Amino acid sequence: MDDKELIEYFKSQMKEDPDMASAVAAIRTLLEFLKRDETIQGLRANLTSAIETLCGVDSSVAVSSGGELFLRFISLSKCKKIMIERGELFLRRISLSRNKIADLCHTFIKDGATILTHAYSRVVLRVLEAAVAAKKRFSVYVTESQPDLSGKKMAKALCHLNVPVTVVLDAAVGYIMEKADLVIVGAEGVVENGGIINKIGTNQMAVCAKAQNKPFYVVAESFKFVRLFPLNQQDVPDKFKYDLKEEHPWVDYTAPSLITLLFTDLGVLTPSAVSDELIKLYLAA
Amino acid sequence: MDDKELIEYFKSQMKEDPDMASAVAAIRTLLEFLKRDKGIQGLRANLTSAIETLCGVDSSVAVSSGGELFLRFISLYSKCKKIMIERGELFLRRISLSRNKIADLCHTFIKDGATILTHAYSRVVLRVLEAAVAAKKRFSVYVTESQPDLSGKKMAKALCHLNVPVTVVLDAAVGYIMEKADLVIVGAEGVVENGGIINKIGTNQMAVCAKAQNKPFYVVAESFKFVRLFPLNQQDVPDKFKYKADGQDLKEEHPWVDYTAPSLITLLFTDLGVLTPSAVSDELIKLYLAA
Amino acid sequence: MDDKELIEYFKSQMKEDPDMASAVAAIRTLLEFLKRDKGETIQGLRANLTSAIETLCGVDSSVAVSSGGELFLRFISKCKKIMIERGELFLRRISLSRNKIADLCHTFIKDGATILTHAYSRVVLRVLEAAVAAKKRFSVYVTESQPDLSGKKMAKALCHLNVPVTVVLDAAVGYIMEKADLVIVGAEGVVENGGIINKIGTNQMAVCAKAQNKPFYVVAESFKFVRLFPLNQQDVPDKFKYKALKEEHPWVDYTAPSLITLLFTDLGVLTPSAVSDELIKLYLAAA
Repeated sequence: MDDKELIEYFKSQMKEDPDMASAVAAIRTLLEFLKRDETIQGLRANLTSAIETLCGVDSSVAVSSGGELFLRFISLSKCKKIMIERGELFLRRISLSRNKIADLCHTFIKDGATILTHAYSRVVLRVLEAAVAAKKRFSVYVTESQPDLSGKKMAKALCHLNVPVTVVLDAAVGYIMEKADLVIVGAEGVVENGGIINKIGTNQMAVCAKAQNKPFYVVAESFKFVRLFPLNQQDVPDKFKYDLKEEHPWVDYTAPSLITLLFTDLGVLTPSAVSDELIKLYLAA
Repeated sequence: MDDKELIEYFKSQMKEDPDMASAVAAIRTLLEFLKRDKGIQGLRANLTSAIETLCGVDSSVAVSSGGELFLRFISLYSKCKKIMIERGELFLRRISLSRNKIADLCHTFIKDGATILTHAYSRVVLRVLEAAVAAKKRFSVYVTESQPDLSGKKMAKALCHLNVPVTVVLDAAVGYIMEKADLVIVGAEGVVENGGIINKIGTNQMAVCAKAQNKPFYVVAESFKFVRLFPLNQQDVPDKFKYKADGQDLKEEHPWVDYTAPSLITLLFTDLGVLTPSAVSDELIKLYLAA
Repeated sequence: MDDKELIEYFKSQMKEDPDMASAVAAIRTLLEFLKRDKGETIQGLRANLTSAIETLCGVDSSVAVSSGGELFLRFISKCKKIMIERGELFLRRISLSRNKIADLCHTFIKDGATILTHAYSRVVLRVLEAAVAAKKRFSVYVTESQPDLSGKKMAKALCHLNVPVTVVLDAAVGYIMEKADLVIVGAEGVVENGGIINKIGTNQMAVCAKAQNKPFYVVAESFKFVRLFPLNQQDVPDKFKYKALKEEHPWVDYTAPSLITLLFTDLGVLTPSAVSDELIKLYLAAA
């Protein structure tokens, strides 16, 4: 398969189903590139990793970690295209994650609570969507999240579920914090120490949450567990972030000390237990 | 002089000189109003009062604190002999000194090669940083663009036109950027009795992130901004100061200012001296009583 | 429990014990009223009808009754509520206040010191008791303190601890000042700026001590910390005063922080300017 097509196939997977997580449309586009493509067994384990970076035309870690997890799962006679049935098993397996999570933390969303989130998140949406359809009564505050204003999009979405929701400037988090009971957020990437890479602004929320001792919860699919051990902002590779100057990073890092619990499709986790989980995950035969 | 006149005179003062503190512009037009007022002593009082609040049509704490302090300092045949105007001009002459006293006091704390972080546009911080280039100090700035009026951007150009390196960052990247800073220098719309401050929404966030990384948080502010409020939380800042300033789905949240408690501030640089938050209550009494 | 009961209950708390502070007697009554409020139902109405009673108790102009009362309702965030657990925890702690202050302060009464105090103060009394129990030797001068003469009552109480004491006219304060080593005074309330509202005659005693470099010490409980910031006498609510050929009779005056050296509290020794930080912590207790 071709690169420009590799991209067109990838972008179209997301246009046809907005519901779909970047990473899933990507590990999915590989499954298509694999079928549609043979010669040098090397070109196999090559071209695919020679294209996971190509559709690295996203800049997100989810895509990179989702992809590495995929290529690794479909491993171990040119009929070794058992890989394709492995890939479909892996794609079938990760399409149950959101739901696993949306109900793995129904108990943490308490009736009469005021929830604060940042930007848009397909996973928090399901979590909350699961909460309203379970008759839980709650309110929500969400930052507008510059520059795409995806938090506004998130607000319209919560409105359609008839959930009371207020939009606030990113600069108002410190101010509105005292009004919330807890913070729930998504993750573009769960890092090796349990910290997370997420839409720029997540870090600040976490700090204002800790300062007022509001639990800060995180919900993310296990395919977002990435092989990285950052200790500060600078540690995050620019690949993922992007005299008068301007700096427009897209994601920042939130140390594990600022996280209460991670709700994953592998269960509830304390940030410190994440590393053992990654290796337990790989040791999946 | 009637309301329409006041307002136009007040806005003129600000268009005349954009670097003039909003409060300074205000006491100036109060002084002009007091000069024209053709109305006994009692009248003059509620007259120069039922207009100060009219000037309140700039929901800034400073305009309020400045006016109050002015009426206080100015207050006391007898009629005409009103030595009020004289005191008025004297008061006006001292508060116009303040900004420079702060510049001198503060720049002293900017270590050479330091990266300073700021929020929005602040005239006094601008003067503090000029006092810094003058002291031959080399530094670099990071400033939030500050929604919704993007006043941070305007701050960046001012600095660019002074030749100091300046980088603009999204309000959402303060926690992210904190790492690269040595200290935070922010102005204030008002200084409350407990030492805390009322300022451009976004300020609190910066101070909380600053404290978490043990970065000194400095405030630079003229004393006519000392206001008589003792907030315990955000809900304690009167609404007339946070709204109209400069169904199910609600953007119902557009506060213009926020509150930063005394425990998040390291030092306040004032014309009255370098004060720690606790020391503010004694200076605020001395200020308001001095007369 | 209804209004009749409250006022009766509150009054019989102090009845069964005159040595009790008004705010403590008032706080205990909110605790009973709370308990005897099962007739209520929503966690909201308990907290609501509970505010209705503070006012009722407000029938005791005392500042501490307001602040103690407010602080009480604050330390408490279905039909089944653990608020009472907090209300008793709260009562349990303000009951240690007076004593923490006595063993915190007595240590500062040097041997042979002559102390000057004003009118009657339960806290100042506990303090001196701790000093004679500590085997310290001092003497006291106390203003008779018009119009109720509580100073004379204070004097007799002290005489019964065998502490040498002399009663003097409220007008003889500036006169007697030169023979005092320090001044100790209680407080009806502690204001946001570290200043204090107390029995009329306190202000001038402070100004006088100031002019002779005599240290001036306030000893008071934390439930007396109140949300006020007065710049002069007029700024003191009349609810607490009773005032500003006529006569004036304010029952309390205001003493500025510039006139106080140290405040001895259950939160520790404080300078007036540090009161604002402690008042904040104190009011945002629950967090």
